[PDB]
Parts: sequence; C-alpha cells; structure tokens
Amino acid sequence: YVDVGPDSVKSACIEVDIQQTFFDKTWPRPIDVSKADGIIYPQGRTYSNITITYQGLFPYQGDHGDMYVYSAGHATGTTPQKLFVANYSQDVKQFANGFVVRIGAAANSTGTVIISPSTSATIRKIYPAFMLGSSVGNFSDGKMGRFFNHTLVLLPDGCGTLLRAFYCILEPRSGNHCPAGNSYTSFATYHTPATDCSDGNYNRNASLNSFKEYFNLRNCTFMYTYNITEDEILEWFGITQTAQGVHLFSSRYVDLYGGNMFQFATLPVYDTIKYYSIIPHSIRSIQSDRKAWAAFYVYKLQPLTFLLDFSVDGYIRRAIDCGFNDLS
Amino acid sequence: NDTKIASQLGNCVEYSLYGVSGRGVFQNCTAVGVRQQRFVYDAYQNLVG
Repeated sequence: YVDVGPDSVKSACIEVDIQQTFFDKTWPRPIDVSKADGIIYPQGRTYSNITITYQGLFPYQGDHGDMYVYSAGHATGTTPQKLFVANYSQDVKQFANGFVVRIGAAANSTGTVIISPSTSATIRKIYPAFMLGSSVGNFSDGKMGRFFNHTLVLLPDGCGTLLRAFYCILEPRSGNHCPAGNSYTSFATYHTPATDCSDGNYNRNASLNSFKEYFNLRNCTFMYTYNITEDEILEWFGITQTAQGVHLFSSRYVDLYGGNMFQFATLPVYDTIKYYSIIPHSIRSIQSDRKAWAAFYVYKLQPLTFLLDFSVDGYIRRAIDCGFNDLS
Repeated sequence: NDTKIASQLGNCVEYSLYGVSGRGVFQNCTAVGVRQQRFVYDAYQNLVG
C-alpha cells in the first residue's frame, strides 16, 4: 500500500466544541452567467470569437449557493485552547453529478472573525478540505456522516501551496475526543501556524498529521500531490465523475483572471460516488494573532444548455442559461 | 532513417494528429486562443487549425 508515513502515536484528540450558531451569516452569491461565472471550459477543443450553443453540466444560474466559513479554534492569552467549530461534519450531501466552488471570493476586503466576530479582523483566502464516497451511516455515538469502505480525500496541507489527494480507508480511534471513544463530539482537523508553515520550511504534513490524530489510515491505495502558489485573486475549483473516473478542475492553471475552469488533473478511481461532505478545519493560532477568513461557496451541477460567447483568446466571456427565463 | 514528416507547408496531404484525422493543407499562421487546447474548431466542427 501507499507510504502515507507512520501512524500518529496518540490515539487522543483535541476536543471539538460545536459553536455552529456563530456561523450563521447571510452572504448569498448568485451566479453571474454573463461574466461566465462557474463555466467549465469544453473538453479537448477550442473556439474563435464565434458564439456557439453548448450542452454540459453546469450550476443553476439563479443558485446563490451554499456558504461555509472556516475559523480559528479557541485560544486565550498566548496559547491554544479547545476547538470552536461549525457543525459542518454533519452536512451529508447526496452526490449530484459533481460540483463547483468559489475560493477567495471575499479576499482583499474586511469582515469579522465569526467565532469571535467582535474583533472585526480583515478576511483572507483559505483553502477548503473535502471527502467523497459511496456510502454513509451513523458514527458509533449516533453522529451523522460516518463513511464506509474507501473514500476520496482532498486536503490542502500546511499552507495553501501544497495539495494532496487520497483514495484509501479510515479507521476510528479510541482516544479521548475521537471516533471510537465515547467522549467524541465531532470530527475536525487543524493547523497550527506557530510551528506549521515556517517561512523557510512550510510544513508539508501539517494538515495530514492532524487528520491522522482522529483516524488511522488503513489500506491506502492512492495518493497524489500538487504544487500551488498563493494568490488572493479568486479561484474556481470543482469535481466531476465519468465512467473514466473522477476528474479535477480549476481555473488557476490557465485562466487566473477570467475564471474559466479547466481540467487540471484526473483521478484513477471510478467507484461511484454517492455522497459528499466538507471537512471542517480550524486554526490553532494565538487569539491576539487570530485572523478572519474569507467566505467559501459551493454550487451543484445540472445537464443545462447555454449560449457561449467565446473570446478571440477562447476564454468564455459571456453565457446564457436557456431555461432561466423566457428572455433567456 | 526517415523523411521527417512532422510538418509540411504545404499542399494537401492526409494527416493524423493524436488519432484525429483528415486531409488538408497546413500553413504557418498566427495564434488564436485557447493555447494548448490543440484543436481549434468552427461552429460546424470543421477543424480550423
């Protein structure tokens, strides 16, 4: 099997307090289809400035999306305290023929800390983590979303510059505040900026090790990694599945400014995905050094058709959802 | 030990490009986007370049 490295020594975990009422916010973001927002570029072909009709999977034009916000854990003084996170681990979703997301949408602006929102800290881009698989069921403590067999994991590690993918299995731990333990609340992962992300040595395993503290990886069959560099300019990302297996898309590799998605990578796994969830995460930074994080959005794909206004440089610049209204 | 047929410029000699095939004349023209999608097409799916 894949060399993920050693099993973490402790079976123990940091307690996860659910603070979900702090995360209720209202910042809807409808798709601006006339800016080609959320448009996945067609596969294997390109076009001139000619307008063409098209059929493919797309987000619904009027959908304002699902919004999630990552936050720092509790800390006081100069040290870490028990985690404070949203109840997003319980948000099981049926897979719906893939999805797309927006990252960094609130970047280069200010907002609030959310978990301790009175601080009114400026907000910055943060990269999301996710899990996918063919089945879900109850955790031994009756919590929602435990997964069966093998699941996909997409985890940024350490700083946003490193990304890893996995296709193995997970095993529960009997330590305090962990899945086989009966002191368990909910699953979470974390990053600790005090030692993680050193400027001359970013911690490539930081997020992975905190993942390992709640679950023992077992029987891993796939791992992949990628290189990213920081950019507060908005990025698009998404996942689809075909009979050729799961595919990964991003706007970052080709079209940093127009935002058109392209298939940056693909995955060997063709096992059908029936469920999807977002992995909760938290920052272990000192409370006075805490920073607010930018809003994050998710939209679901549908077999829609569109006009596409290609640019002479082939970026799609405008589009029309045919079914949105009678004018369209 | 071959004629180096990766390009001609040009007349009308049949071609194969990564399993895409047809017959035609090639010429060294300017670039259009999107670069590195390889195959440029019109609305009737004729390969343009």
